[PDB]
Amino acid sequence: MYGWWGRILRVNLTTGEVKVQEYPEEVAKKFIGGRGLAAWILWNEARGVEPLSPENKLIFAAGPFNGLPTPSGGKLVVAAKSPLTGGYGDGNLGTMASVHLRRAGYDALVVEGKAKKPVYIYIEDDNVSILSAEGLWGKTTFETERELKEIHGKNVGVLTIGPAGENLVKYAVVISQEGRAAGRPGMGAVMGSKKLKAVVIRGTKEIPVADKEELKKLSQEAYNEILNSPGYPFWKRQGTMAAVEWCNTNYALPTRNFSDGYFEFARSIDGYTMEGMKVQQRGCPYCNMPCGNVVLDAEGQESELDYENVALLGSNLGIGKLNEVSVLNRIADEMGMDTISLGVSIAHVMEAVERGILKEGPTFGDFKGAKQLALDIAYRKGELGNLAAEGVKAMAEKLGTHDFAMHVKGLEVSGYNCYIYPAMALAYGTSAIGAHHKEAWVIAWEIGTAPIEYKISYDPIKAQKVVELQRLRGGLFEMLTACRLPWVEVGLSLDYYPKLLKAITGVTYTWDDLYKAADRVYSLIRAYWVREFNGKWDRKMDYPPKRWFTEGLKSGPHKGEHLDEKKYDELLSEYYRIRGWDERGIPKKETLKELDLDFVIPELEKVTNLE
Amino acid sequence: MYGWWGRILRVNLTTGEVKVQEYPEEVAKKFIGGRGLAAWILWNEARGVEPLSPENKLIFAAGPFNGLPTPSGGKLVVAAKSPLTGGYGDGNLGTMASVHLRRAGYDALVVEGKAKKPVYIYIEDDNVSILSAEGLWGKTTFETERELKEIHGKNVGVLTIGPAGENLVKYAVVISQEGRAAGRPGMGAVMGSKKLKAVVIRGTKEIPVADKEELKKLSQEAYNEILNSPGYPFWKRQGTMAAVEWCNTNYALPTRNFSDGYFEFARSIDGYTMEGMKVQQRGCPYCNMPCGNVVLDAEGQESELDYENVALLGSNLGIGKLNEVSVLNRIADEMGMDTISLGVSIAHVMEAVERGILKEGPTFGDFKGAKQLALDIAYRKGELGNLAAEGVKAMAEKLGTHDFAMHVKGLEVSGYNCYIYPAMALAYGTSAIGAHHKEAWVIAWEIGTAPIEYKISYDPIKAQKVVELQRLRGGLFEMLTACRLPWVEVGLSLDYYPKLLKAITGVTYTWDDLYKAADRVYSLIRAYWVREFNGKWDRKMDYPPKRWFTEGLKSGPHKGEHLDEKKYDELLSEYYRIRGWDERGIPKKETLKELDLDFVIPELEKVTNLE
Ligand SMILES: O=C(O)CCCC(=O)O
Ligand SMILES: O=C(O)CCCC(=O)O
Ligand code: SF4
Ligand code: SF4
Ligand SMILES: [Ca+2]
Ligand SMILES: [Ca+2]
Repeated sequence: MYGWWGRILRVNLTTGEVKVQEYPEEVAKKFIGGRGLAAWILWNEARGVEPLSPENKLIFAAGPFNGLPTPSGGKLVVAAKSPLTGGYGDGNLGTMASVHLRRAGYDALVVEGKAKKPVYIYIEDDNVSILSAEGLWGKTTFETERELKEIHGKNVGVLTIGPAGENLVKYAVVISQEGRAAGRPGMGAVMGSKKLKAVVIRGTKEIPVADKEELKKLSQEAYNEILNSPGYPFWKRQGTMAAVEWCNTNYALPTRNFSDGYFEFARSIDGYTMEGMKVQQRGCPYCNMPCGNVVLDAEGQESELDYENVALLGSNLGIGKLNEVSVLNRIADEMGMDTISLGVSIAHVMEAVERGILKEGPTFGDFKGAKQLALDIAYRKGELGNLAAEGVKAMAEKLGTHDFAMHVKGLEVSGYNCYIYPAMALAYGTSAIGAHHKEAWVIAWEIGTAPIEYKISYDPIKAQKVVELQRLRGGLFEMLTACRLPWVEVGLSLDYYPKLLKAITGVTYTWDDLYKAADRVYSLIRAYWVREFNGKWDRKMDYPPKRWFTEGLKSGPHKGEHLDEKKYDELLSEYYRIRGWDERGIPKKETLKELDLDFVIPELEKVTNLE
Repeated sequence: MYGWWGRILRVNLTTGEVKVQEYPEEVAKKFIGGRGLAAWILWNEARGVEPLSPENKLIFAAGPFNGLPTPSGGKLVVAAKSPLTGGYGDGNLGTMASVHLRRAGYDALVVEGKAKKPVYIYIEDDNVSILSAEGLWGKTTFETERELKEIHGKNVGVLTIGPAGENLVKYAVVISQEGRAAGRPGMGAVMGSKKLKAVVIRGTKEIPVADKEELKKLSQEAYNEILNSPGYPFWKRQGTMAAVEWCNTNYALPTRNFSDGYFEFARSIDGYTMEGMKVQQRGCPYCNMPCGNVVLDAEGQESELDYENVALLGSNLGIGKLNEVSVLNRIADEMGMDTISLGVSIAHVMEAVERGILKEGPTFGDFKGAKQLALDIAYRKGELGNLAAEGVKAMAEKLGTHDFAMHVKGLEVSGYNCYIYPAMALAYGTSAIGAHHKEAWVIAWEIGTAPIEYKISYDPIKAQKVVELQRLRGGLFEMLTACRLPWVEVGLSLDYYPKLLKAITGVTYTWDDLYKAADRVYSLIRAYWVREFNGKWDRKMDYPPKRWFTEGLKSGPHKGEHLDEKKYDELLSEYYRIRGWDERGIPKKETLKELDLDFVIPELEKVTNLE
């Protein structure tokens, strides 16, 4: 067996039992890795479990690309049943832990149970142990990783959670190297519910490879294709930050709880303001086009900036100064919570406060009051902070404000306002983990321009586009698992991936093999959702926030414009038609059979009727 | 089996293998523990090994008294074939690591082999792992323990080495809780040769006790006896620091490399001075008469003072200010090196400079120069720091300065000058592990007074009092293992020890049983020494330094007075007669049998002729 090890590391924090599970090579070929392997595990071992209970499974999954020198192939998926959405959840993050876990001899690490006291998992090749992390509990993500490296060395990958993960904030995440995050859907809350403060990994093994020479040829070429791409220079300069100006110009910039797609102070928080505030640039393992742009915030501290971070904590909050948005950004990072869901919950609170619904709380443009709430959420302090720490869906039900609750399936909407973008909106509505642009960032295509550098329409081909993209971004790249930006941003030929896959594993994968493998994962995940919800499911699940229907842009040539229900409903049906799902968004027995997901039928039939 | 677990933890740094060896109940009954158990182990497992080679065994041996609430019973022994002496070496220190080791289900821990990189041993009950310490190597013992506690919490026992151990300074020791130390013969240099930086222990298990009620009552009774003894108030004030004045009053205070027994500036480095420089008081686990007195040094740094540290690093160096001696004290502690051997090796250099044998180096009184040499020794900087790091015996061989080399068997002499004290001289000459006062601090009885508050004679009864003292100090107390000071200083009845042992292990030990056990340990160790010295051995190995025979006190009414070789030789013969040894200091066959050491005879018989 090449590329894959065929081994999964298992740790039971309740019994302290540690073992290695071997899985069949055909499971490897079938799901490839990352989100593929993660969905397989959660389907079998996370049936009906309470998201914050010890029975839920915290999965750290890499793919055949990880552990090896591959173009930006230092990513890693973190999956578990989501405490926020209640369905399947996962996220991705770059980290040397990805490299170590795999050189250590594992394709994945599954964690179950819950320790009696704060602990952290230590892995050094075959030497794996559960140690006390009692002295760490309470410390930021930055400090925890720092102290751990001060004991074990620099040659390690470290995953940690901040006070927000410990306090179980629904959108808490897992951090690494003061900047990389993963698990918007509560993966950090799960890691916290298990009394797991961190994971430290070091691996020195040689990962078996089918064609060593071709792996080197391909990698060198792909690396050089990046270096020589026309978009490399501007990418190096602004990274994902270039989307601020791009979204504003196109009215896709979330402003004041997505009330508008235009922000008057966008200049004071864009890639050009960022550029003049930069003091350092970091990146993920094996990446030659780093985009972890570090600036200094209004308090002299370092903040690693990303577009979604700034849009959600900046324009979305009505804050027009980047060094102040940078302060909030850093907090989210050390407290260990999702910048996106955190910004949407705060933005939600500001609107509600302004509407007279909430009596105490910050308003838009209120940096200080926003900074106090971000911290109050991190430590669940007081009534207001504890509520917002539950997310907008939960918060909405309590405050009775479904009106301006920007989420889909329970996950807060990303940094793209879609009042006039059917495809991107469909993208958000159909995301396998909930509202996210992860799997399908189609607004760029739908518009015709890209940050690296209009008449609405619900054309059926858009649903086809959203599906093709999801195969690549929500499928291939999440199973490899490598970075999509090289391809997305600087245009690296995708033809490199099936070839690298064949060089590493020895197995030929055609593009159809991949779309199928990708579609298999999408349906299995959709099935997991349905089963967990006990059959209570239908198309509305796949609907975008209702605000994009009842109101429209508040300024610009498209003022007043929004999305149309009837036409969106058809776009979706078309989507379901392509995927092979009924008008409830549930996969059909024929489709599941097609994708080798037969074993899923008996389980779903017990909760609803299949077609 | 009660009291003892009959279990020994084995860690092989080389192969990483970790197991638990079960040892008989007669072996426990026979050797009781601590030093007893360590000698049995070293005899069998460290046969012909290089003290600094991977084959050497690093032992952390506890005893029936450890892990349980026994009066000042938080001690622990550290043993291994000595790098400085080449014979059996060991030390003792008070540390929570003594309690936690036993509460984890082990009587002792035996490290063997050598890690391929800086590592530390982690123990939490049955969970034992060899972790990376690459980020710790190079840091002071103080910093190492603080950092590990910041990770695993305060509720643990940590044992560490400083750069002196790391660099293999021959008199390198193991440190704990900033101040507590063990292993003068270079236990720290053995820990370092294994690339072992520390040991973190935590125990929660409940130890099997034959009579739980008796143990309680006996202990409650022992503590009160301590609390009410007349010497308690003063002991709380000066600890062992009261020995400076008393030693100066008796011409026993080592001054300028043992050149004299009186120091004109003894007052500014005495217990009353210390008393007015005290900012904190610490102690070992389970002791109600703490004696770790903390002063602020010349540099404002906390320093834990003990008589021996101040005597060999102060008056012995000719340094008369206590805040300056404390500085050298702290350095010893944080670098991980025995204050005694460090001070004697330095004084030796100082005397060597003054006499012009050495062209460079500090002189008596030169604090700045002594501090620099001390730091140069720990880091082995320069020809001088390097030579001095070898100890006076080796240094002397190099400089040809055998005349003022204050050691016996390679181990440097303690803080008691014996120009006119035949018993104490015999104590140093026969100390099992080489020159030390641990096993026989007879000088107080020989004078008729003690610090807690003269005619030279060689009465053969002096050889008896030494053996008697050794049975208790170098035996019982190193086997239990508990602190001897509550008995020595405040006078707690020695009758609690046989009853407590009985209440713990269930066995009834009579004082003759104990005297026999201690004697077994003594003949075994001598056996070890002779065997490892390849039969090359004679009575001179038990002789005190030449200086005390060919020179005398330089001041006071005893001016000019010294020791008579002939009359000492006679005292040694009485010692050998009592112990049942030949005129060569080697145990006699009938003696070995008598002590159940028959298995020693065939082995020694291979290197010399027995009697
Ligand atoms: O700006 C973003 O958040 C998305 C970057 C492009 C991509 O999602 O691949
Ligand atoms: O002052 C010392 O160093 C010795 C204290 C008494 C003893 O050794 O038991
Ligand atoms: S492009 Fe950015 S996110 Fe992707 S691997 Fe490189 S540094 Fe990481
Ligand atoms: S008397 Fe001193 S050395 Fe003995 S146990 Fe107490 S604090 Fe420790
Ligand atoms: Ca980031
Ligand atoms: Ca001390």
